[PDB]
Amino acid sequence: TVTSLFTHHMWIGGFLIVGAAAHAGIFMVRDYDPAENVNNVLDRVLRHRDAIISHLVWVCQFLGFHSFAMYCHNDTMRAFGRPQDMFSDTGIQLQPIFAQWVQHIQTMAVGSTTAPGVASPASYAFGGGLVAVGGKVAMMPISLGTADFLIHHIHAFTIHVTVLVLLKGVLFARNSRLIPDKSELGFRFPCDGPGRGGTCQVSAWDHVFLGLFWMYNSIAMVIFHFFWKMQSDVWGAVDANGTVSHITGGNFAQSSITINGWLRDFLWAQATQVISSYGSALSAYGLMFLAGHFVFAFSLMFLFSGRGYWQELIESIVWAHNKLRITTAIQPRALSITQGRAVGAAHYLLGSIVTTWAFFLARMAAIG
Amino acid sequence: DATQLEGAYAAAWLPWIMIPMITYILPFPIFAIAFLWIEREG
Amino acid sequence: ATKFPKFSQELQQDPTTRRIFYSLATAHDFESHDGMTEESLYQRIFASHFGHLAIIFLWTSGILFHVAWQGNFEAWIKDPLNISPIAHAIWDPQFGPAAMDAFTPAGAGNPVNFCYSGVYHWWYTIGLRTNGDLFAGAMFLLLLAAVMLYAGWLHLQPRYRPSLAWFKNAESRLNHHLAGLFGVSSLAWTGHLVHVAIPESRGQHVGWDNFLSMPPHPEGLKPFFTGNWGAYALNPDTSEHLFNTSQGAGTAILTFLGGFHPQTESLWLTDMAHHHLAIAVIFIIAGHMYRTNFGIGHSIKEMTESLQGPGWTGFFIAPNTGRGHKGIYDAYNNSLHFQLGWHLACLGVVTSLVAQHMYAMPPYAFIARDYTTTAALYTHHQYIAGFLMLGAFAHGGIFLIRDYDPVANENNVLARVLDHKEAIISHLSWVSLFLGFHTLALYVHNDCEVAFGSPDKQILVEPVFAQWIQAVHGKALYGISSLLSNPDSIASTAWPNHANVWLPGWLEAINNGTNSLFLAIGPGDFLVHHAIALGLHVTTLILVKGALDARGSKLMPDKKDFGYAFPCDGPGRGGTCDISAWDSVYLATFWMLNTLGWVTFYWHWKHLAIWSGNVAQFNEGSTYLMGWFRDYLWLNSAQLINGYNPYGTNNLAIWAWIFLFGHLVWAISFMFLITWRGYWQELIETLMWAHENTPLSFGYPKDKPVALSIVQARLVGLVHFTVGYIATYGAFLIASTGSRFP
Amino acid sequence: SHSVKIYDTCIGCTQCVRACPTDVLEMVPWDGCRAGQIAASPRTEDCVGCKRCETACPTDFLSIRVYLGAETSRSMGLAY
Amino acid sequence: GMAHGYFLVGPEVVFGPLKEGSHGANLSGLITAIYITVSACLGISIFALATFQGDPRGTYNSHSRDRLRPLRKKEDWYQLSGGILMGSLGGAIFAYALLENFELLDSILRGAVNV
Amino acid sequence: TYNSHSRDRLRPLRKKEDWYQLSGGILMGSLGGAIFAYALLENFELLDSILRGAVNV
Ligand code: F6C
Ligand code: CLA
Ligand code: CLA
Ligand code: CLA
Ligand code: CLA
Ligand code: CLA
Ligand SMILES: CC1=C(/C=C/C(C)=C/C=C/C(C)=C/C=C/C=C(C)/C=C/C=C(C)/C=C/C2=C(C)CCCC2(C)C)C(C)(C)CCC1
Ligand SMILES: CC1=C(/C=C/C(C)=C/C=C/C(C)=C/C=C/C=C(C)/C=C/C=C(C)/C=C/C2=C(C)CCCC2(C)C)C(C)(C)CCC1
Ligand SMILES: CC1=C(C/C=C(\C)CCC[C@H](C)CCC[C@H](C)CCCC(C)C)C(=O)c2ccccc2C1=O
Ligand SMILES: [Ca+2]
Ligand SMILES: [Cl-]
Repeated sequence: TVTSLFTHHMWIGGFLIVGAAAHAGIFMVRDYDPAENVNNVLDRVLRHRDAIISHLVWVCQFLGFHSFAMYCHNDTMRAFGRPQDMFSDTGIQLQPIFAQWVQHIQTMAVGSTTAPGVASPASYAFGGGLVAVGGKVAMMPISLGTADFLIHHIHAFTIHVTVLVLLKGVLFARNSRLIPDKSELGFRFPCDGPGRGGTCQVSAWDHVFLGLFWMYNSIAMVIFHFFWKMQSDVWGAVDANGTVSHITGGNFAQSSITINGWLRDFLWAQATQVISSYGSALSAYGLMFLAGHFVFAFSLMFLFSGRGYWQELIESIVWAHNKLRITTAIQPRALSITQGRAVGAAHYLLGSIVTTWAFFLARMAAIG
Repeated sequence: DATQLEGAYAAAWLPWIMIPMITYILPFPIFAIAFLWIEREG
Repeated sequence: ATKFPKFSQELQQDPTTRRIFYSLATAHDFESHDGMTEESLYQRIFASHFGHLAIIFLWTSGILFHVAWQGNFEAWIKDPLNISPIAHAIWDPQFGPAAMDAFTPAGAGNPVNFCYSGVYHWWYTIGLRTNGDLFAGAMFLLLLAAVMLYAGWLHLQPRYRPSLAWFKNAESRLNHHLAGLFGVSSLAWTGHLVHVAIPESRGQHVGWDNFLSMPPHPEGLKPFFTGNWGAYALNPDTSEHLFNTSQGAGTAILTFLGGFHPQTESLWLTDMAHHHLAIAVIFIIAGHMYRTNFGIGHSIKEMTESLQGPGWTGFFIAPNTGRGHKGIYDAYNNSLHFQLGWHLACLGVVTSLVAQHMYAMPPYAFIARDYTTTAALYTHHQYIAGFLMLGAFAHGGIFLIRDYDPVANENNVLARVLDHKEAIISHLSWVSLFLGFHTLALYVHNDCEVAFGSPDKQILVEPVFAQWIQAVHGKALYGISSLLSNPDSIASTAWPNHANVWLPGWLEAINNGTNSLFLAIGPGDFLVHHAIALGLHVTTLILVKGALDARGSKLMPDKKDFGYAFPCDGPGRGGTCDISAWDSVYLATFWMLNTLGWVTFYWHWKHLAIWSGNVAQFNEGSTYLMGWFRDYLWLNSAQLINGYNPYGTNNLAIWAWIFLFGHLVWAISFMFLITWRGYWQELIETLMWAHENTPLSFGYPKDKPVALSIVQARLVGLVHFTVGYIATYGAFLIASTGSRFP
Repeated sequence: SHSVKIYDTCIGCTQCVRACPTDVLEMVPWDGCRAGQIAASPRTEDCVGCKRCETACPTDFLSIRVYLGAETSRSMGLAY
Repeated sequence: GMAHGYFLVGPEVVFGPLKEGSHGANLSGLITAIYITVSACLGISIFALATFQGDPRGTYNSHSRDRLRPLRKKEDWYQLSGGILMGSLGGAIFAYALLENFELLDSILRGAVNV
Repeated sequence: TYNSHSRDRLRPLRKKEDWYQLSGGILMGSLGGAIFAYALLENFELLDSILRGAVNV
């Protein structure tokens, strides 16, 4: 239930935030009036948007090197056999001293201080003690080490590239240096031809399309961070004495700092319960795991291919139909360019989220 | 046992100098030569 | 205007970064080059071929040099079952000592790579016994590459450039290639097999110091000249013959035993020498069919132009084909794209044959027991073959764009298939749809039955036709007493002749249930064969559709005026994305990769279950898709992804790293494949704003930064998808096999 | 520069000229159709290649074709 | 160059593969600064070689109004390349010499040399 | 060859300012390259352990 609630509300929040940018772009093409708002904050943002977007491009690059390429550094150092050179808690330490200090301020505040009224800490996640109910851990301090620094910078990076993709379409929904009359073309149009090099996906709608993928990639890593960190450093089974045996055994601090440990100790290891579920009561989760893989892969047919191939293949199919005199009045046409994009995006999101749903729920319904 | 790179083969000093030359000494001269070749004007 | 590229004035005027990228991917398209005549085109292609052969010889020379200098060839011939062959040495200065130790075997003093190309087995089966032999071969190939380089430089000289009529000579070339590239070369290989390979297989050393001394047979060229040729097939190697030693040896040099050497589990060298001799004689004969300048012989053109009409002097097995094959000779001979797309189809069928034959009839000593080598070689050649078959249809489309003449090919077979192309495309579509619906629905029914706790309710259809073809070759695995399974049948006995002297040796091998020659097949094989059928049919659909609609369709009637590769025709008429013929080879590369994935997944899991002894894993686990997901991908990943863990590194660390590297490249592909050009052009415009307005940033782009073009990014994303797809599976197949079976 | 070709199936509807964002096209007298006009493309050095003129053409097949050619700084639509 | 070669020594001294030992760490930082300097100055030289061909394109064209790029001649760029190389190699070895003698510079700045 | 009427293509430093700038540059570069070779030869034990990966223990 804790996993499902956190994951569900993160997905709802991400989708809602993408729709916010969608409608900020619909306001621009349709409801924005230059004569109404002259030299105000809205006009002045549109009047320096190259600075906004270029600085967002640079910060996304800085965050992408200093989060993910550090993971690649760690992979290379662990494969070389030199873990003293890694960005681990035993190698080059990257302690999040500011969040650790906030955690310490939160556990000092609640003393018998700066919040004398409260007895306990506002959450035990900051510090304080351990609440265990029915043997299992309800809540305990979430220690923040080098792996937490690295994954929070992954989160910052992915949120920033989502903001880049969405804000770029909002700010250049009216016009750009490429197409000076983009508001005349609409909010949802495929392109403006193969000229100027090829203006594919210049609309604001296509930026909502490309930001849906980036919101997926951002929220998936948030829910993965939550699942692994809570499963290795909070959740467990308290014994009579008080010793806590965590579910995966505190392996987030040393395996979640490489990409290989994320693929082996999280994806390969914790998908034991969803693929070994056939014949059990969790077999529907294994079926939906495979179904999500199908729908993800089927999306790539719409995402990688283009419209003219399918319209030219429908020509041969229409010929074969005309020969049998099974011609229909409604003339069969391929899906339009933006509709093929919408279908591919919907299928990718649906399959890729159904997969994670089945993986989370089969795992948590088998090992508690 | 293996504290460093070794060669149990003939002229085992040749990797020691060949890997720097092929991989991080001669490549940036080659990149500069190719860049000057593709950017030269008529 | 830059001076680069010198082959295109229009790309020199290009002020952007597009000309660097378009000069790299249009460099070998000599036809569309500035001031290119047909003669100059053929001559340039000739010299390029010579430089290519030089690269091939330099590559083989380097393989030989690194096995002779850094491998363990002499140490491996002593025990080719318990010693891992070494490719070359590692000199990565970035290794920790834990990786230096992991990549160092027991018998080595440095980090090395284990060879999985099978060249040790091949060189051991053809006579090579020492590092000096390998070094001599490497130095010969170095000098032969120099000879090919000098030949290529020489035929660019004005007194030495061949004329166009020389290049158009399709009768002299076929005679000299059939008899002299396939015949004399195979005759020379039979000569090596009886002078070096079979003697060294028996223990005698033959080199370029005593081969004129040592006769290949006790009666040296006495049985051949006298006519008693059956003496060469007398006293073969006995069953208890130990390779490279004289215990159990024979004296025969050309015998036809059939089956396998029971100790190396490979084809007999006397059989292979006899094979290459019977191939050399037939090919030397076949290279005498066409007339060059001696009066006798055929003319190919007169043979093709004679298949016009009806009657027994005409094309009688299809009399309603109009002008028949008139203009087909000129379509072949004048168009270099027709030839290239034809020869690529021939080579892609031969490469699949190579892959399908060298695992079932292993030709090299102890290569059936090198499991990772066998798997890597099959997967290597099947992927090469899929790419060659993809390029066959690519150049079939490029021929129809560039070289097809509708009036020279008026109402012949080629123009007759271009006429009814909608029937071909719709029937490929029907076969594809039928196969896909039925195979996917059978797999999904089996999934839902096994998941709901009923493995007995699966639909398990036996491949009774292929089980029967297994029986007509002499497989007693099933209850089918068919042709060669029936011991006193017309086919088994050869009633008037009784000369099938291959039958007992071949039935000793097919009934031997431990080799790969005609593996046992069951219900899980039928489904995956139908999946392979679906894959080949959809790849053929995409490629045939794009080749036949290359010259124009109803959505773009004048598509031949726009070229082979062009982005689109704009968003008019509903939108015309991926409308070019190049985009069909683009879209079918994904389907080729998927089909070869299915093929190699099937082969690998079938063989992993056989090699482990637990064949019931593939048998009652490949009929539903979670068995493929869980018992193949998940299960044989545990050793690969533990190549480096938080506790240490074994020698699978590079395969884990390359597995992740391929995942990364494959994911990067989706960036070029899903996101398209205008997004990046607007992003690059903001970057150009940022650079011109930053202090201290004194550089400035000489050529204007632009986003990658539409076709360019399609190619870039496809190259990424391919490279990551090959890297991921190559890392998984080498590590899932080399760990279970070291 | 791109090549914009106008064919004799033109009917002089002017819609290609009105749709051109870069003013490549104009109307010239023809007496080859009953409108008396046909499109022309003199300023084809300005052509970006958007093919709005082809989208605006009502004849089947199009009386105006754009063939994307050598890219210049004008046909790439570069303000930098 | 002096300012640049000076600070470029430090990242490999603290974070490099040789960081477990002082002498090797300072040497790895010195040669990293040397390599980055020689690569950057080779880039400056080939930028000047490729850009200044006839009338250049972009900001180094004669009609350009860029106030932020004032080295308009190729002679300026070659003099800059030579100066950045000289200054950066010298600043790198000055930082290296201060880090090698850190034991002496430390005893000096603590007055331990006045015994 | 350094007369104003000279046609020597192989001697292009026609001014004395070119020759003094050349002398200063050759001096600076040569003294620096000499001490760079000296520093690589003095630390040959370290450069050797680096290029053998002996520093990754
Ligand atoms: C030289 C020339 C030049 C200059 C000067 O001079 C420059 C500068 C800038 C500034 C201003 C800025 C900031 C900086 C930073 O932080 O970041 C870094 C980066 C880098 C890259 C860095 C750079 C540096 C340099 C390169 C140095 C050099 C080195 C050496 C020389 C090499 C060697 C050579 C040999 C021969 C090889 C930038 C940037 C950007 N870029 Mg940019 N650059 C350039 C180049 C280039 C190219 C080629 C490309 C393609 C790849 C690009 C790209 C880009 C992008 C995407 C972006 C972004 O994001 C950013 C921005 O916008 O913000 C906002 N870009 N930039
Ligand atoms: C997955 C399919 C597959 C497999 C199993 C192999 C297997 C092999 N290839 Mg390869 N190859 C393939 C596809 C494949 N190939 C394709 C599609 C191409 C066309 C580009 C090539 C072109 C090629 C060349 C030029 C050579 C080989 C060679 C080899 C042999 C030695 C390498 C090794 O031991 O294992 C490792 C196999 C891997 C796939 C490791 C991943 C490395 C990634 C893929 C690098 C990306 C480069 C590119 C995509 C393909 C490179 C393949 C090759 C260099 C390994 C081995 C039997 C070598 C050989 O012939 O030995 C004498 C050799 O020189 N192949
Ligand atoms: C794993 C696959 C992958 C990778 C590596 C990237 C990488 C990137 N994306 Mg992308 N994307 C992807 C998948 C991927 N994407 C997919 C699947 C989609 C489908 C919708 C998208 C859609 C997308 C959009 C819409 C955008 C991006 C953007 C970016 C850039 C972000 C800036 C940054 O991180 O700087 C750092 C660079 C990296 C993290 C790349 C890897 C660098 C490695 C780790 C270091 C290499 C070391 C060294 C340099 C190698 C040199 C060796 C030499 C021989 C060459 C970046 C290059 C955004 C952008 O442009 O930001 C400014 C942008 O708006 N992506
Ligand atoms: C194409 C075949 C080939 C390949 C793939 C390799 C690969 C390798 N060699 Mg080797 N080499 C080769 C041929 C080859 N060699 C031949 C024929 C000789 C005899 C002269 C050598 C002599 C040699 C030495 C002395 C060393 C290597 C070493 C190496 C390794 C590191 C790279 C290096 O230093 O290059 C060095 C290369 C040379 C000194 C000469 C190379 C000459 C070949 C023929 C060039 C081939 C060019 C190719 C055909 C053009 C392709 C075009 C392009 C599209 C790629 C690497 C595994 C090093 C090693 O052992 O690592 C531990 C080592 O120091 N090689
Ligand atoms: C006997 C005389 C002779 C011979 C030996 C050749 C040989 C060749 N010619 Mg030539 N030619 C000739 C006469 C001859 N020609 C004449 C008279 C003309 C005038 C009409 C021409 C006009 C001509 C042209 C225009 C061209 C050639 C080309 C070629 C080369 C192409 C084949 C190849 O690359 O190698 C390899 C092929 C084989 C070794 C045989 C292939 C058989 C199958 C596919 C493989 C063998 C199967 C077997 C299982 C292999 C296992 C081995 C494995 C275990 C290692 C080849 C070396 C091409 C070239 O220029 O190259 C430089 C080319 O463009 N020729
Ligand atoms: C005998 C084999 C053969 C030959 C001689 C050709 C020759 C030709 N082909 Mg081709 N083709 C082939 C097989 C062949 N093909 C196969 C097997 C395929 C299917 C994959 C194709 C599909 C194909 C298409 C779709 C097209 C051609 C085209 C061409 C022409 C120009 C090629 C070019 O632009 O230059 C040079 C191009 C390059 C140098 C690009 C290299 C990059 C490649 C794609 C990938 C490189 C691998 C990568 C770097 C590995 C790195 C991995 C690792 C380092 C991480 C040329 C006449 C073009 C044409 O005719 O225009 C009308 C064309 O559009 N071919
Ligand atoms: C922006 C700013 C800032 C920053 C700054 C910085 C960034 C810094 C720095 C710095 C640096 C970075 C410095 C440096 C330096 C240097 C030096 C001081 C040098 C040197 C040198 C030398 C002296 C050399 C010598 C030599 C030679 C040349 C030759 C031979 C050898 C020798 C060694 C002798 C702040 C915020 C703070 C504030 C203010 C403003
Ligand atoms: C003809 C030819 C040849 C030869 C070549 C040669 C002769 C070589 C060489 C070489 C050489 C002979 C090289 C060199 C070099 C160098 C360098 C690389 C340098 C450096 C440096 C530095 C870096 C310095 C620095 C510094 C300074 C300046 C200041 C202070 C101090 C210091 C140290 C920091 C051959 C046949 C082979 C082939 C090709 C052509
Ligand atoms: C497959 C594919 C198509 C073809 C897809 C089509 C034509 C839509 C498929 C929906 C089918 C045709 C359902 C319609 C059938 C009728 C509604 C009848 C259904 C029967 C029920 C009433 C029972 C595109 O048009 C396309 C366009 C742009 C990018 C990618 C693609 C793409 O990948
Ligand atoms: Ca170290
Ligand atoms: Cl790991």
